[PDB]
Amino acid sequence: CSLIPDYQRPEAPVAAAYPQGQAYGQNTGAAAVPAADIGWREFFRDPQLQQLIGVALENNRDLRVAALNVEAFRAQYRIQRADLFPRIGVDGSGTRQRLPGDLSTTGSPAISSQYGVTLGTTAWELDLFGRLRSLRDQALEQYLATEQAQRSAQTTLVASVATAYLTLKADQAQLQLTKDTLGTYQKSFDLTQRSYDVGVASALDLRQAQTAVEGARATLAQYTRLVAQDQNALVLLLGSGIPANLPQGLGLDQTLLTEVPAGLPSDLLQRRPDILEAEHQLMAANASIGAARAAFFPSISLTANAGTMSRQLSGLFDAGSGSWLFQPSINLPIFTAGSLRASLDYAKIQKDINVAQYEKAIQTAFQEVADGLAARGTFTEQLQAQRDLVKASDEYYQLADKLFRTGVDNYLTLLAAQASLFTAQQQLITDRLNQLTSEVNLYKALGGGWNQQTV
Amino acid sequence: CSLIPDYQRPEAPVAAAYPQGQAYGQNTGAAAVPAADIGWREFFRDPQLQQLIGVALENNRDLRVAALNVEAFRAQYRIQRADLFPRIGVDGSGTRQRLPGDLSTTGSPAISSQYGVTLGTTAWELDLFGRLRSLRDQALEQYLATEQAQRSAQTTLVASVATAYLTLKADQAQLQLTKDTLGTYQKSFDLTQRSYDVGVASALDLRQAQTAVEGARATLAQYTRLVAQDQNALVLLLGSGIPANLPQGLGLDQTLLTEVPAGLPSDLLQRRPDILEAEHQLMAANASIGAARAAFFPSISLTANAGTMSRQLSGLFDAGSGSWLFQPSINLPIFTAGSLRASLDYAKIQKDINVAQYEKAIQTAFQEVADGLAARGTFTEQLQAQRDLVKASDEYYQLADKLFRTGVDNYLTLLAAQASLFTAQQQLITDRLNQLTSEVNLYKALGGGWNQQTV
Amino acid sequence: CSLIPDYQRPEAPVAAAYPQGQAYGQNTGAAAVPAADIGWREFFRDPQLQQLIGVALENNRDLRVAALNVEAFRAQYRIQRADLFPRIGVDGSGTRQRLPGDLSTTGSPAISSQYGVTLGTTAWELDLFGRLRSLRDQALEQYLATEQAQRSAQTTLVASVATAYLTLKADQAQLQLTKDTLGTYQKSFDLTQRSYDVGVASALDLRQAQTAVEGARATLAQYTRLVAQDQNALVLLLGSGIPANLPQGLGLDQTLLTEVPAGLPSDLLQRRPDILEAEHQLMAANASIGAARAAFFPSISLTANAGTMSRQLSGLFDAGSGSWLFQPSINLPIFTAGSLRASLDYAKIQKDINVAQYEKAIQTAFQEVADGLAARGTFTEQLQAQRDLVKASDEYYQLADKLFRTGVDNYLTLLAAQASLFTAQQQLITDRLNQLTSEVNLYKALGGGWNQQTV
Ligand SMILES: CCCCCCCCO[C@@H]1O[C@H](CO)[C@@H](O)[C@H](O)[C@H]1O
Ligand SMILES: CCCCCCCCO[C@@H]1O[C@H](CO)[C@@H](O)[C@H](O)[C@H]1O
Ligand SMILES: CCCCCCCCO[C@@H]1O[C@H](CO)[C@@H](O)[C@H](O)[C@H]1O
Ligand SMILES: CCCCCCCCO[C@@H]1O[C@H](CO)[C@@H](O)[C@H](O)[C@H]1O
Ligand SMILES: CCCCCCCCO[C@@H]1O[C@H](CO)[C@@H](O)[C@H](O)[C@H]1O
Ligand SMILES: CCCCCCCCO[C@@H]1O[C@H](CO)[C@@H](O)[C@H](O)[C@H]1O
Ligand SMILES: CCCCCCCCO[C@@H]1O[C@H](CO)[C@@H](O)[C@H](O)[C@H]1O
Ligand SMILES: CCCCCCCCO[C@@H]1O[C@H](CO)[C@@H](O)[C@H](O)[C@H]1O
Ligand SMILES: CCCCCCCCO[C@@H]1O[C@H](CO)[C@@H](O)[C@H](O)[C@H]1O
Ligand SMILES: CCCCCCCCO[C@@H]1O[C@H](CO)[C@@H](O)[C@H](O)[C@H]1O
Ligand SMILES: CCCCCCCCO[C@@H]1O[C@H](CO)[C@@H](O)[C@H](O)[C@H]1O
Ligand SMILES: CCCCCCCCO[C@@H]1O[C@H](CO)[C@@H](O)[C@H](O)[C@H]1O
Ligand SMILES: CCCCCCCCO[C@@H]1O[C@H](CO)[C@@H](O)[C@H](O)[C@H]1O
Ligand SMILES: CCCCCCCCO[C@@H]1O[C@H](CO)[C@@H](O)[C@H](O)[C@H]1O
Ligand SMILES: CCCCCCCCO[C@@H]1O[C@H](CO)[C@@H](O)[C@H](O)[C@H]1O
Ligand SMILES: CCCCCCCCO[C@@H]1O[C@H](CO)[C@@H](O)[C@H](O)[C@H]1O
Ligand SMILES: CCCCCCCCO[C@@H]1O[C@H](CO)[C@@H](O)[C@H](O)[C@H]1O
Ligand SMILES: CCCCCCCCO[C@@H]1O[C@H](CO)[C@@H](O)[C@H](O)[C@H]1O
Ligand SMILES: CCCCCCCCO[C@@H]1O[C@H](CO)[C@@H](O)[C@H](O)[C@H]1O
Ligand SMILES: CCCCCCCCO[C@@H]1O[C@H](CO)[C@@H](O)[C@H](O)[C@H]1O
Ligand SMILES: CCCCCCCCO[C@@H]1O[C@H](CO)[C@@H](O)[C@H](O)[C@H]1O
Ligand SMILES: CCCCCCCCO[C@@H]1O[C@H](CO)[C@@H](O)[C@H](O)[C@H]1O
Ligand SMILES: CCCCCCCCO[C@@H]1O[C@H](CO)[C@@H](O)[C@H](O)[C@H]1O
Ligand SMILES: CCCCCCCCO[C@@H]1O[C@H](CO)[C@@H](O)[C@H](O)[C@H]1O
Ligand SMILES: *C(=O)CCCCCCCCCCCCCCC
Ligand SMILES: *C(=O)CCCCCCCCCCCCCCC
Ligand SMILES: *C(=O)CCCCCCCCCCCCCCC
Repeated sequence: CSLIPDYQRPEAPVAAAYPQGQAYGQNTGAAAVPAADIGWREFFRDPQLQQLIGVALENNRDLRVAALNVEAFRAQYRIQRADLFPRIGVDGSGTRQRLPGDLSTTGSPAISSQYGVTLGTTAWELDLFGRLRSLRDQALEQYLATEQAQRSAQTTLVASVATAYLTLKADQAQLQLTKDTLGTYQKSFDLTQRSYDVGVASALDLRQAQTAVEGARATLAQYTRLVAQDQNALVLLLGSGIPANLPQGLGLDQTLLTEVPAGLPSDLLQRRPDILEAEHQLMAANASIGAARAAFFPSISLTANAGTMSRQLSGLFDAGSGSWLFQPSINLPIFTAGSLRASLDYAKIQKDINVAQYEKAIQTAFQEVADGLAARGTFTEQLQAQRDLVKASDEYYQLADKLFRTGVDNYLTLLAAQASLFTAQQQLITDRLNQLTSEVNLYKALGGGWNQQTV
Repeated sequence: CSLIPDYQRPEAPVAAAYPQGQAYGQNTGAAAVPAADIGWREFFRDPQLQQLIGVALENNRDLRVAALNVEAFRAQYRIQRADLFPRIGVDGSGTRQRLPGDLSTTGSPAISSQYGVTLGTTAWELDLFGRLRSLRDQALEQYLATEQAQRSAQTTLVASVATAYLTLKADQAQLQLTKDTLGTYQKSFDLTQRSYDVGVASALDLRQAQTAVEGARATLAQYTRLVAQDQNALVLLLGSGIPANLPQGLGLDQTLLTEVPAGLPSDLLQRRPDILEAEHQLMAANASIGAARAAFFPSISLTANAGTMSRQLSGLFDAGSGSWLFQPSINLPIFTAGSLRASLDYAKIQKDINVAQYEKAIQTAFQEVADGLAARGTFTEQLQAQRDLVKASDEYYQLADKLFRTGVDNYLTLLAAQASLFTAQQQLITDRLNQLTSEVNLYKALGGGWNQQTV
Repeated sequence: CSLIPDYQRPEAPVAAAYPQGQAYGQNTGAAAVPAADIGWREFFRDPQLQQLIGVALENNRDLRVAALNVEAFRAQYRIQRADLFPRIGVDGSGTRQRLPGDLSTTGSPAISSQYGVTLGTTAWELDLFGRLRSLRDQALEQYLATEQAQRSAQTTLVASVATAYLTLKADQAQLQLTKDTLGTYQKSFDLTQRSYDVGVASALDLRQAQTAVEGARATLAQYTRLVAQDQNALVLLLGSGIPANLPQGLGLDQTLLTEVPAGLPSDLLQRRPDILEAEHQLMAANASIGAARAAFFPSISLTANAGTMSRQLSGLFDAGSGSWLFQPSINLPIFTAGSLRASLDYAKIQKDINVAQYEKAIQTAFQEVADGLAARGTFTEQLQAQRDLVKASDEYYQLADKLFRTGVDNYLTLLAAQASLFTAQQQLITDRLNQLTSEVNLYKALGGGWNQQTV
């Protein structure tokens, strides 16, 4: 029989609904198709990104280690499941000993000999009180936990590839913007040099143009480096080189992601892989309490073989030399100086530790999803404000330029307007990147992209 | 007897006093009430923060795992302490075997049978040279180490909750400042629109006001997000929701912390929990050398039972069927092909590793405390300078505004002054946050807040 | 015999050459003296840095733990290598038991006794199918892996000490620059106060000078703190205090590093320590497959002693009381309910996991080296651009100042020029630091500085 305690899922120590406030929209509530069911093929619209995610799914080495781990823990479960059954082997044994007279059978010193070849089992533990089965069930729960760990690793890898691709694309946009602004500054500096060679443009205007040109050159080199390093990061995350015939990707100003629902927090318990990993770890910890308990009950062992035995090696397998052995044992502990009780306390404390860690997994998932929702409820406003700021700075630069052709202004206000426009556009690229990254992380936290197509 | 080497605490490989220089004040020297004795109820003046720290102390799941760990290592010590005593059980044994004629007692093939029920101990190791006791003492030292680990986890959690609360408060202040500055910019933009509709204000002034308004709007959205995310972070660190009836908190411009003393570096050895954890780990490593050594001396074992035995099952417990067994053993190793010596080398290298790790713990604590002191000796000057900068920028903005009502200046100098004032105030909030965080981390490094009230 | 599979190094899952693009120079190809052979005494020209690296090599505690680890894994290999040979000990045994009549030799209840002192081995496993040798070879491969781990730790420590020294030096330069700019601002503010007391300088100019002075004061305090904290970081990385009589160091504007070659990616396989660590881990995983396999073949055991035995304690060691025992065993498993097969699957999956982790080590090294090359191919351009920007801002400030002595400009353009110059110089210091750090990390990734002199 089995001494495992009944397993009861701990209550989620999180609020019943995601936090509401100035940064949060209205709670959508229960979703018909939850985020974890929305495949990454549908969440990510960019087909090049989809083919890259597929390349990573099939070539990233960390995900490969995760899948191998599932296989190893399945082996371990299988090793524990086998230990229930008697191990049956062939045993060849010989014994040849000299013995002094007071211990020999003859009364004088003697050389005795004995030989046997038997088929049987030694010290087989008859799982009467479920110790071995408890250990099997803990192995099984740790294996299910490893499976959930693989699914979590995949969601992590998907989000990592998306973020690497988006970061490379954003830095490529920054590089292009810097190229355009450097070309503008270089044209302006050459015109100002020609106007200074004729005594019209002052040295002040020329030096300010030169500062603008050098600053743009330095930022150009910086973003050139960042673009190459983002390529390297993406190649590492893919586990393979970038394919040559990739489909056409979408630019940052397109709709790149599907707006995934928030759902209820409780959905996480059933749909977020690392929470299910935590829960299977807890169910294993619980399973091991059965073993700790079974130790106090009687242990039943059996040693049994059948085969041939003889005093002479020449008499083996020979008619009239058959032998067999049946040897049962029971052991009931009485006194261990508190050992068995301390072992059971250990088992119980382990269950408690796993309870705390499952609860902490739930709280961490809640915090990550609430942070994603606070980012969803504010990046739209911040991006509208940043688009309006880019527009207003462009209007101001165009007005200063239309005033410049009629003189009036000096060659400082125009450079200031251009610098502010460049900074505003860099910040707009960065903000778009941050909004896309927050949305990807929210998809991951809700249940991620374990599915390729939507279930 | 016991072969554990004498334990001698390694010398602290740090300077005798904290580093002195331009960033450090004068060394206060030995403190009457050291930082580790100052309770977190006294260190933190904000009563809302105190109630939040209490909520975290009773609901954070990592601290719960730490406390459970102390209990598990205590179980393990108890399991090792029991192994000294003989395990006494009841043993039921049966043996029924067929044997060929040349091996049977009758000279022809025979079925013999034997049964016994005894009370006794099997293979009990008489701890003569202290092997088992060495292992017990290593278990005990690892348990004391786990206790110190819990205390370190609590200090870490206290500092983390303080820093989360201060970060939420600072970002709320940034949000309020941004609201005020956005309202000012919006009033100014509406007045400039009305002045432009009558041909008085130029399009340049209007576009610059619009850029200011959009920038403030974007920063407003950003800080709105940060405030919500800081709330989420704090809720995760509490392990529970924020309580509704919290006392009134103190604002950032108040005195939030007590200035804790620096003390001597040596104080750390006796008062910083992770150093004591390291030292108990080392004392355990040392304890295990006793076991490694005891292996070379004789091992003494005893098997002893008393009970009933009989050739027939029907003859058990029956008068004249009593039996008893006394079976001692000594084993002295002679040749192991260097095994035992390599085992002892392993034990000794482990002691050495723990020595290095205790020393590294001391050096790390010294570096953290010296960094806290370098922050204490400079944040005051930086905060004075930043207050003076905010004041000077406010004077400049007020003078530009008092000049604006009489025309003279354009609608660009005023916006520049307002932008500089806003940036200076943001930096002042950030600097106050950094000073408070550095002070909290210094309290943690010195010995933290294991005590609630001052001892 | 041995059932270990043949070991075949996995193909490098990286491109045949480092990535080429706008941020990368032309591939130098195979180097005559590869980076891993260039000693850190030659790579780092600053002799003070060399003496500091030596101090860290001999006093850093993490590197000490790494070296101790090599010694511990060597002990473990030695413990496994010994297990091949029979453990020979002296065995003292006694047995005194009462037995009921139906089981005694006399037919009535009897007390029998037996004593022996023998020299021999018990249950010695004759490594016929290489199980023990397989475990030895896995121990040996894990030891070689630990050796490579030490070398990687040293390269890491060297790069960490270089980066700590360069960061301290850069922040000291920032502190000196801030001191100079604060002195300039203070002189200018005092002159403006004297010019305002006579009604010449406006309050606007005075307030703007005061803002500049306070900003410089705050930045001064910040960099003062950073310098002290960098000192603390360096002291922690050294494991010892800074020596007093250090040689003269080189300034940031000097040539501090030797430009190390890139070489081929394949060079990493043979020259980067953590890849060789990964490979030895894989060779160990492979080695353990031999043990998993050997389990299925017959196990051969021997128990053999020679000594004295007697029915009376007084008859030991006595002429005619010699005895000896020769007891061989063979065990061939037949049925284990899939256990042995699951054990072999486990071994094989472990080999596969180590394959994936070695491949991932190769890909990570490639990405780190490609990032170092993308930094090498762009920091030169960015630093030229930043020097030109500092020069142009200095020209602009000098022209504005030469115009100021003849009045014309107000006391705002000069402060703006000074602020831009200060920011440009800070960014130039930061860029030089980043270029030096990237070059150090590239040296580490290529093979680091395991050698002191060049091999
Ligand atoms: C003589 C051998 C009998 C050994 C007892 C076997 C105990 C069987 O145990 C059963 O095995 C199944 C899979 O193995 C599982 O489905 C059951 O849950 C499990 O209880
Ligand atoms: C025919 C042998 C019966 C074995 C005793 C009970 C073992 C229970 O074990 C079950 O035995 C089944 C076959 O009997 C197998 O198909 C199952 O895999 C196994 O779980
Ligand atoms: C007649 C009494 C028979 C005793 C046989 C079983 C004794 C079990 O002992 C009990 O086992 C429990 C585990 O489930 C533990 O919780 C208890 O602490 C332990 O006392
Ligand atoms: C591993 C199984 C070992 C037990 C196999 C023995 C099967 C039954 O044992 C039989 O019992 C009879 C009388 O009791 C004898 O006459 C037979 O010789 C004997 O084989
Ligand atoms: C020449 C090398 C071969 C060595 C033979 C080893 C086998 C030893 O032979 C032994 O000798 C005994 C006599 O004392 C015989 O009675 C035994 O039957 C036999 O086991
Ligand atoms: C290494 C394992 C091989 C198995 C041994 C073959 C089985 C031996 O076979 C036996 O040999 C005896 C002669 O000694 C004969 O008396 C038996 O009839 C015969 O069955
Ligand atoms: C046959 C089993 C014997 C059980 C022996 C003692 C069981 C618990 O031990 C108790 O703990 C006390 C601690 O002071 C000891 O003094 C006593 O042995 C006993 O009262
Ligand atoms: C066979 C009896 C030998 C002497 C009995 C020693 C019993 C030791 O006493 C043990 O002390 C522990 C606390 O220290 C308790 O937890 C154990 O229950 C108790 O049995
Ligand atoms: C017959 C059982 C005797 C076993 C030897 C017991 C060894 C006792 O050992 C003692 O036990 C105490 C707590 O357990 C400790 O206070 C002592 O430091 C320890 O030496
Ligand atoms: C009464 C049994 C004596 C046991 C032999 C020495 C065991 C020493 O052990 C001690 O025994 C004490 C009771 O004697 C217990 O109170 C202690 O917990 C225990 O440490
Ligand atoms: C007459 C000689 C008696 C030998 C019995 C003990 C032999 C101990 O042997 C010694 O034990 C020490 C551990 O303390 C080790 O340091 C030594 O290397 C080992 O040789
Ligand atoms: C676990 C303890 C087992 C030993 C208990 C036996 C107690 C003493 O043993 C006694 O010795 C006497 C002569 O030597 C005999 O007359 C007694 O029958 C016998 O019980
Ligand atoms: C009908 C199902 C019950 C099976 C009974 C199993 C007990 C076997 O009974 C055995 O048989 C022997 C004869 O060879 C007896 O002499 C033994 O006393 C007995 O152990
Ligand atoms: C399962 C454990 C139960 C313990 C068995 C009860 C003890 C048996 O009791 C014994 O039974 C004998 C008859 O066979 C009698 O001769 C003995 O007098 C009686 O004490
Ligand atoms: C009874 C114990 C026997 C001890 C056997 C050898 C002890 C150490 O072994 C030594 O190492 C040498 C290595 O070349 C071997 O040649 C020799 O066996 C021996 O000199
Ligand atoms: C019983 C003797 C069997 C042959 C003796 C083999 C002894 C192996 O020699 C061993 O080699 C090691 C170095 O390799 C040494 O560290 C060991 O001390 C030495 O004993
Ligand atoms: C009687 C003792 C014999 C035990 C078998 C020893 C197996 C020897 O094994 C050999 O030992 C050497 C170092 O130990 C290695 O160089 C060899 O690779 C290894 O195969
Ligand atoms: C002289 C004892 C021979 C031991 C049997 C083969 C053991 C092989 O082992 C080798 O033995 C050599 C000495 O013989 C040692 O020098 C080597 O260290 C050892 O690897
Ligand atoms: C006459 C048949 C002799 C069987 C003795 C060895 C049986 C080995 O068995 C085989 O060992 C291999 C390991 O190398 C495994 O891959 C196989 O799965 C296993 O079946
Ligand atoms: C650990 C080694 C134990 C075996 C040592 C015994 C050496 C050889 O054994 C010899 O065999 C002869 C006949 O076979 C007898 O006359 C001798 O008395 C006996 O010593
Ligand atoms: C006075 C304290 C010393 C106790 C002596 C313990 C040794 C017990 O002495 C035993 O008694 C037997 C008689 O039954 C003798 O025949 C045995 O030779 C002897 O082992
Ligand atoms: C504790 C180990 C000490 C070893 C015991 C010394 C060896 C004993 O020596 C033996 O003593 C016998 C008397 O009993 C004599 O007959 C033997 O001649 C003598 O060799
Ligand atoms: C002497 C070794 C006995 C081998 C026993 C069975 C070996 C594999 O077991 C098989 O698996 C099936 C699962 O349904 C079981 O029904 C059967 O026992 C068997 O066909
Ligand atoms: C001695 C035979 C007792 C009954 C045989 C039970 C065999 C259990 O069957 C086992 O089931 C596993 C799948 O579940 C397979 O992987 C094993 O190969 C198979 O042997
Ligand atoms: C689940 O609750 C378990 C039920 C109780 C079973 C008790 C144990 C009986 C089996 C013992 C048979 C072993 C024979 C040994 C002969 C000396
Ligand atoms: C501490 O220094 C230990 C002191 C030395 C004690 C030596 C061992 C004596 C005990 C042996 C008794 C076992 C009897 C076995 C009978 C064959
Ligand atoms: C490598 O391929 C192994 C070769 C095959 C050797 C087979 C095993 C023979 C040794 C057995 C000797 C033990 C004697 C036991 C007596 C009953």
